[PDB]
Amino acid sequence: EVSQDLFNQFNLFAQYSAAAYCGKNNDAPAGTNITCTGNACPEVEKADATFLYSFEDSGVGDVTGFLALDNTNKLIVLSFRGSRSIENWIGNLNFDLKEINDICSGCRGHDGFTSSWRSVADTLRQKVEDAVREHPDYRVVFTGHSLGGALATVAGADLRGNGYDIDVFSYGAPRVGNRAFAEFLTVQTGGTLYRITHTNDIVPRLPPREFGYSHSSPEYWIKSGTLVPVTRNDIVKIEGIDATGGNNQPNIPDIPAHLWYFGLIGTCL
Amino acid sequence: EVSQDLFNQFNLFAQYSAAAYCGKNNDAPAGTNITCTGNACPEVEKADATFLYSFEDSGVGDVTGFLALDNTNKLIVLSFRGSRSIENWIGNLNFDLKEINDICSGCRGHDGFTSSWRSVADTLRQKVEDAVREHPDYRVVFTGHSLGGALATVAGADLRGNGYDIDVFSYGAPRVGNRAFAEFLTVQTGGTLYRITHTNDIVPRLPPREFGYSHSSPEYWIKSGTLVPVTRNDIVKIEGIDATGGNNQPNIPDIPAHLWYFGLIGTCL
Ligand SMILES: *[C@@H]1O[C@H](CO)[C@@H](O)[C@H](O)[C@H]1NC(C)=O
Ligand SMILES: *[C@@H]1O[C@H](CO)[C@@H](O)[C@H](O)[C@H]1NC(C)=O
Ligand SMILES: O=Cc1ccc([N+](=O)[O-])cc1
Ligand SMILES: O=Cc1ccc([N+](=O)[O-])cc1
Ligand SMILES: CCOC(=O)CC(C)=O
Ligand SMILES: CCOC(=O)CC(C)=O
Repeated sequence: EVSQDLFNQFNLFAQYSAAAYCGKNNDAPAGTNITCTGNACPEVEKADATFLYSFEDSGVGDVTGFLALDNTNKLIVLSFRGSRSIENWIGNLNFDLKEINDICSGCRGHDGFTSSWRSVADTLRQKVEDAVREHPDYRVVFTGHSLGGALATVAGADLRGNGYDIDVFSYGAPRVGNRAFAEFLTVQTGGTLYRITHTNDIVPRLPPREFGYSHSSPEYWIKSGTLVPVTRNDIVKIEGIDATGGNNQPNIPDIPAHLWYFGLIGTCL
Repeated sequence: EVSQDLFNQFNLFAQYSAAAYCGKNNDAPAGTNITCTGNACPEVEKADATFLYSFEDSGVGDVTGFLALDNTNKLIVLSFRGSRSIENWIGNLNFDLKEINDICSGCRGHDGFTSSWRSVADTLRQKVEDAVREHPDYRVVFTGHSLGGALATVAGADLRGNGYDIDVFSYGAPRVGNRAFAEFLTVQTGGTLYRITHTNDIVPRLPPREFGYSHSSPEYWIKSGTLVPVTRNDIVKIEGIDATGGNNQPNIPDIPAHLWYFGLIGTCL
């Protein structure tokens, strides 16, 4: 059981994370309303939310996502889409840890995520600041599903410190880094990382701890099943780096559980 | 507000329609438990439910589906899959009538449906009759979603009046034939047709009716949104051939609403 308010935020950013796949903005100009196909993001449509910047297949990693102003909730939101085909993207996933000391002292992190962010990091950083300046009063939030979780977590760990909190809401994110990097995220200040996982979603179970990866604490763990609605009572905060009895159990994982975070995500009806 | 029990029947049959797509049926051995991926058919899995006869790409409209034995609910259930990819099925939808006076005289139903049915119709009626025999007190139900709903609602009228009732539960069914057809379906005894609709589903609005199609009465019409759970007070009974106030209304149709009948249907997580 989490608090209602936190349960609301988790839903909200789950729907901003879903809008990265199902909003209509392939080339949608800055200022237009954020709407989705398939009722993927109704809490968003109900706010006065608009794009500040849409992006797609950008830089080295072919990153995709958008920047939203939310007047109703007073947020600036950076939402990163996961992979367009999660099953293949799971299958082509290398386990290669890299040196991350530009971010932190002795932090190992996965090579492709660290890589993709840097490629776009400057062009987007510039674009948060501009809005953070324009609406100094609004909470910055980075969020994302799946790959998107990874990206978001890494941009957040990377752009904090500059005098405005960045909160991160991740959904079914993969492990990002080595136990020190984990540690850096568990303890880092300038914001909170909210690491959300569902049941035996598999993506969070990768890469394996037996390739040295760890999970930043803490974990918010959705127990209710696939296709089941979520209530504040089905979420468990699990304390402790690489803890177990959350998602991190030695039962068999599942891919459907990964596309069910407070509703459909990773896909579009 | 439908009754609790009819509601339970709606759900269960929705789930048998969903199992057409998401079951591990392929051609599995008869007597295997029925199970689905993606939490798609839990009420089926809860029941002592086992395949009797599987089929894949059978006859002259690659009809796919299964025949099931459910000792818990006392059912013999024939469930026909709709199209493997629907939007592509909708696009190439041929609007050609044909005559099937061997069902009702002066009746003309969609050539493509009747034609795929007839081609497999024997082999199945045998398989059903077989199963009615070893389980005489079991209720025979035909079910389906979308073009599976078509086949079920046709294999219906054709196989009725041979001693045994045949209920038909259809979910987002297209029109299947001419107004002569509507009445025969609307009045026919020894089995009642529960034609279920959601919001603006597209598949039920085709064919248009200016190709010469009408709709049987009554209509059961789910008024709750896409990705919203259905309660009893979200279902509305709708009467009169081709009446309106349900799916059949003048607004824009949606593909997504077609994929949400009590849960996810027409697609597998
Ligand atoms: C955008 O939404 C605002 C308020 O949230 C609304 O007033 C306006 O009509 C919308 N624009 C369009 C094109 O719907
Ligand atoms: C099939 O289900 C029955 C009861 O519904 C159960 O007793 C049996 O264990 C199941 N078979 C398998 C292989 O799970
Ligand atoms: O976050 C995914 C999601 C799925 C369905 C819905 N919904 O429409 O309720 C919202 C969000
Ligand atoms: O899956 C539960 C269930 C409950 C009632 C019925 N019925 O009464 O038809 C069928 C299934
Ligand atoms: C092969 C999976 O497709 C993609 O990678 C798309 C993406 C990275 O967003
Ligand atoms: C559009 C109908 O869907 C199909 O079954 C096409 C196929 C892969 O054989």
